[PDB]
Amino acid sequence: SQFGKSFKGRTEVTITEYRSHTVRSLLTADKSLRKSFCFRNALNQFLDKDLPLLPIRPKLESRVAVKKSKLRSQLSFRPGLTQEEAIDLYNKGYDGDSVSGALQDRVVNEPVAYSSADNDKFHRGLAALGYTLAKAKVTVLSRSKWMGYEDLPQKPPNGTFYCRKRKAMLLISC
Amino acid sequence: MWAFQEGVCKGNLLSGPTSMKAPDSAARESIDRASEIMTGKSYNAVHTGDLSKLPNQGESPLRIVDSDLYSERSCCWVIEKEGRVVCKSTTLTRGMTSLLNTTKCSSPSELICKVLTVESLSEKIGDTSVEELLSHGRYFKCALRDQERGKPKSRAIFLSHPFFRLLSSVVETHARSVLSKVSAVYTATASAEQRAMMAAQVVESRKHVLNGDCTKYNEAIDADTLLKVWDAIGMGSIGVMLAYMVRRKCVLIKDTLVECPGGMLMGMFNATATLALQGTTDRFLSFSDDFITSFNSPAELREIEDLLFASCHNLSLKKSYISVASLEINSCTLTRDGDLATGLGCTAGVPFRGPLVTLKQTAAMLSGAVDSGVMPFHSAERLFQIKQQECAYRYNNPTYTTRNEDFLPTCLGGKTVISFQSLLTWDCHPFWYQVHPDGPDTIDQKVLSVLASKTRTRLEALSDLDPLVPHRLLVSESDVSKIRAARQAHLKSLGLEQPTNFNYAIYKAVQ
Amino acid sequence: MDSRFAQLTGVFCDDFTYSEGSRRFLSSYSTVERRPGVPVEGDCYDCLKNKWIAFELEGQPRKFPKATVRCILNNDATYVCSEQEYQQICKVQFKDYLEIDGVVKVGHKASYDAELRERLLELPHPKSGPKPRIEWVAPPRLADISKETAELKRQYGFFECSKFLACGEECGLDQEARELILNEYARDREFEFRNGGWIQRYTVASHKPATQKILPLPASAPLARELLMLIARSTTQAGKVLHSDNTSILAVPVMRDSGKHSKRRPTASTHHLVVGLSKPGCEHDFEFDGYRAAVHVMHLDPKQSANIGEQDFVSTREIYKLDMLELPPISRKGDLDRASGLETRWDVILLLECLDSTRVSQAVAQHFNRHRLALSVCKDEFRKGYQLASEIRGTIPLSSLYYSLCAVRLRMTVHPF
RNA sequence: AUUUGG
RNA sequence: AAAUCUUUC
Ligand SMILES: [Zn+2]
Repeated sequence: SQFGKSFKGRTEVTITEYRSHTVRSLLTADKSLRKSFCFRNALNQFLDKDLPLLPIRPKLESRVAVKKSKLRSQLSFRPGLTQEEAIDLYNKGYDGDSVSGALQDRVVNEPVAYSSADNDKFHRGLAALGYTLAKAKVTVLSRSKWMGYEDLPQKPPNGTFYCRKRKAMLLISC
Repeated sequence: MWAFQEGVCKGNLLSGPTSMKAPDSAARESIDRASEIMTGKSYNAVHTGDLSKLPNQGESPLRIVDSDLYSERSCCWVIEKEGRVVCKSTTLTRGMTSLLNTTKCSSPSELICKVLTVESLSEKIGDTSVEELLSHGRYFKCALRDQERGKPKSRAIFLSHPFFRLLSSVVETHARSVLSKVSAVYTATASAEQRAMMAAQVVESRKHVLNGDCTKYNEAIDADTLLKVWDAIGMGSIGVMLAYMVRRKCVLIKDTLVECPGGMLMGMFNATATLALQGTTDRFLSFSDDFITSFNSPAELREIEDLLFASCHNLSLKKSYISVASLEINSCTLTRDGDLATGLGCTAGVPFRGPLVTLKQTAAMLSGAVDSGVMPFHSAERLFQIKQQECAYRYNNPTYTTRNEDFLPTCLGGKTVISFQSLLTWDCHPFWYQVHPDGPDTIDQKVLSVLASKTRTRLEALSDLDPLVPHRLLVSESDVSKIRAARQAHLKSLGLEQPTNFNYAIYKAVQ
Repeated sequence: MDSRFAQLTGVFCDDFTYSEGSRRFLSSYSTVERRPGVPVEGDCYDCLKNKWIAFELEGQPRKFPKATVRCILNNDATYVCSEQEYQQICKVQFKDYLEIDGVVKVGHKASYDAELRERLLELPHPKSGPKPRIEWVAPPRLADISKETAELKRQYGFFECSKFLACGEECGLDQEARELILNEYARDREFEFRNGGWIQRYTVASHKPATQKILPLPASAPLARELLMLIARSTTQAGKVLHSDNTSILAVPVMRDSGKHSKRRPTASTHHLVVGLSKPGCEHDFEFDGYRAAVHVMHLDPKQSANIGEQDFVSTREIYKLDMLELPPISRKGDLDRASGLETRWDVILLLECLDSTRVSQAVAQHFNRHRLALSVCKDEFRKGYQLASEIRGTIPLSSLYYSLCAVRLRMTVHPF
């Protein structure tokens, strides 16, 4: 019962505290990777099992003429995943930590000295070349049928029910 | 070679200095300088400016972020064996957990509320009291700080008690909020380049610029100044307790405790120290000990010096200079108009730290350089090819790879040298996606993380959690076991091993 | 059961239904909806799950049975609950932010505030201090840099040979001869031999710094990359000769000679002595079976060796060359010489910057960058920014500083700015 | 930390 | 012995 020794005197701790416990070496990174052929084994595993499952994504094709200009701060607003998507990704077996990290809206300020006629937003590194980036609050609780819950009617007043059309638990507010 | 650059170059192409020297000498020198400033013979530590134009956020709810209360960085934990104080170095996570165990509290918020709610300093909050917490929080340990370019003599940082860390984190969060309210330059998400552009806009109306730095910054920001700023922004008893602990601080050097009543110890209240000068006057753009201001006549320069002296921001005569054609702040140099000064500037080299990590970091560095006008794209292409060749020379032995198929980097037994443009525009074999700066973590990074996490009797893992569960949720041993069992059962139901990695870029691209 | 949560719990469950129309959550603060004849165990009762829900502020637990479900309202407009459904319900319903009494404000004043304030008052306070007098003058001229270089040169002098800096050039011996020379040099110094590896044993240390002098520059450094790779390999493979394409070194652990029960295996913090071969013709010459070579040593820390081993010489040279001016030829002592000087010596300087773990050249470069952008500087103080001899100690860092200053002087002489 | 980098 | 309170299993 390490929980009784790590957090002696407390029967409950926050998830942040618990993870901090779960989650420096003078050896260089090269020697660490060489040790026990850990990097070689990881490369073999990646090439044999992990690599074939990687989804091939399309390449960038959009381009516009650009000219050197005064330094400016390009703002890229990368939106965060919505509840429906986050839940679908976690239920599909994706790493929950990565999904939670991506759940938050992100804003990136990058210095670029390059402008287009239409003032477009450029991809990372590809600014010189000109590769452009271009009621009831029905809530999806989960993608499963929780046991002993009401079936979704035609007019769900304010409760939480289960939808057959979409295999999920839907919460209707006001 | 840095001396013969046509443009501006700071010589950052090599890594920072390293040293195994003990921090005792540096800590002793810092304490001696603090004492000398305290006796008021070398520099000024008495704040005289008026901090009236600072909003009083006394009614703001007390906000605590738990992310910074736990970390692998060192910290000082104090024990009282038989009436004597023993200071031990331990990870900040372990120190905070021990603090919470000593005063039974579910989370730091409960500890803060209990500390602020007692009606006496001697009342018990578990196996301790507010008086004991204050007594223990004034003990610091000395550690060395190296790998800082331009600092051949490594500096001394100081590790504090978890209670001091908690109060400091609260006060610093609030001070940063006030700073952001003051001016738009202190927005949390602001790059050094954005700050430099803002400064160039601000100081465009005058002739001369005063690129300046403050000397003995930590040793000159007294506890009185911190308390004055905190009272100005309405910190209540938290600020008083923090100032009391700072005034009575002791540092354990070797095996002796040395009193350091003068000045703060290391950069901890950077927001408060900045806010001192910022609320004194709206004439500087300062980030701790780095400020920029402009003047038109010698009288304005004398007024600027008077303001700096009154704000306890002693000017550094060694590295403060006046310029008319250039501006510099946060190590970023611009022209008066706002353009980035031609030259390498702050570009830093990528040391060899893995067959694929090196390529990814080099790609990120070259992308940053090319997005600005640091170098043209063809130069970046040539540099990337050269780096790939060097990585091939360094990492192409059987101890790293046993493959010979194509589509692999030449450093992993393959015979392909991906062009920088092809890599950047996702025009490569999927194996190269990791090498992209925005791509998934490389194999080497995962291997290093696993090695660190596998180096005992540990608790059950609590990774791969549902995105909807907050990290502030209280969980017991049974709760953790149930969560792990449910997640493993669901993953098995999918006929799946450890969960598949998720990458935002790939997911958005294929959506 | 606190009255401050009556409004909070009232809005928590507006019209939620559980069976067909009946309210799912019954408020414990309302007589009409409260269940009569049963004890109250929470702010609300959930009929669907047959549970009790209680609301508590951040870090302010309430006196309720453990079975009661607690929903924590954090101070940053976020809510936490073990039951995901209740958390979602509170998040959706509490969109209208209504402040609840008892929230701990940052300005909260404790009962001991006055006592701590008096204690702070009784404690020592600082004195005013003197107001500095600042005179702004022009930046240092070529004469000042020349004066600094001459002062360094006359204070420390020069070595007869380049020592380990000469290891960047071929020693003129094949692999077998190099290995033989290294092994026989190790044997001649009475190094301990154990498990086929060499160890240097020490008993007493004269606690004073070693002799410091400026190393003259070899002609070139063709094997800089090879030398750095060898040093990187030696961080762990110590005690046996390590071979490269055109050079070899021997990193022997330096271990205390406690006695019969002495350290046998190197630990994390054990230092290394790196021995390298160069062309003969200096004091450190060694001969064996007709093979002659200059054997030069370097005592390196673990962190020093690690830092030196990770540097990328070729990429750094190319990046510097991207936007560089015409480098002039220089002599053995870093002096402008267009008659017999060599431009390859600059490469050597770069190698020195890689071998110096204190990276004093970085500080010199930062100060020179300040110098080139400066219209006026503080009198008699900015000039005292190139005087870094006190901040470093050793032959390698001293030579690095001296040649950084020489490079600054050469830039001022050849390409005035 | 040598097992295992030309 | 050396980049010397470091080379401290
Ligand atoms: Zn010699």
